[PDB]
Amino acid sequence: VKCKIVVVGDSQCGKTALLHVFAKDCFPENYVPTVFENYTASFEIDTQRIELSLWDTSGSPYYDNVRPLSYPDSDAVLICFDISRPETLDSVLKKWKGEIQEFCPNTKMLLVGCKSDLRTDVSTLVELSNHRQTPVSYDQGANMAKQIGAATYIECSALQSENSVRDIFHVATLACVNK
Ligand SMILES: Nc1nc2c(ncn2[C@@H]2O[C@H](COP(=O)(O)OP(=O)(O)OP(=O)(O)O)[C@@H](O)[C@H]2O)c(=O)[nH]1
Ligand SMILES: [Mg+2]
Repeated sequence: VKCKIVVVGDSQCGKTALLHVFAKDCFPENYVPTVFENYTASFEIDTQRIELSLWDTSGSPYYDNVRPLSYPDSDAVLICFDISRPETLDSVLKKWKGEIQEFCPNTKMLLVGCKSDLRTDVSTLVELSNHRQTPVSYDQGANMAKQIGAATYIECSALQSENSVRDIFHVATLACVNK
């Protein structure tokens, strides 16, 4: 019936677009750095009505001081990274895991790779090669999920696949109700 899900990850990794496509099927036209947002409503998940409380947060270190205020009583935490920026994956390991482990010790964390569509975007690929990098590979992400002890690994593209975004929240809900 009710599940609280909080989304965290580095700035610009895709959190807000992920949440807006799910909650309104509306991809955000312009980018605005997030501080906090909450959207609480009844969603039809397959059949069953489930009341989700969705929390958006800041990826910026400058809000580290208040970010944890959103964590109490979370049923699932979606730790997100940007598939087009491998440094955001390192953050899941060096910062996000520790922060969730410290404030939501008993919560299920899902590792969510965002912007999967950028894996085939030439501009992205050229800029990454110029720094001797490639996008995070599927296997790289999955390996990071085992590394941090995440309940699962999943990927999406809020920009190009509404279904991929639906799948994120369906699995996050599953994580919630399985307890
Ligand atoms: N190609 C692509 N770009 C995306 C996708 N999702 C988001 N973006 C873009 O990446 C930028 C950041 O997306 P947001 O969802 O606002 O980032 P955030 O993680 O919410 O950022 P903070 O609020 O600063 O933590 C925006 O310009 C988006 O339009 C995606 O699935 N594909
Ligand atoms: Mg945001």
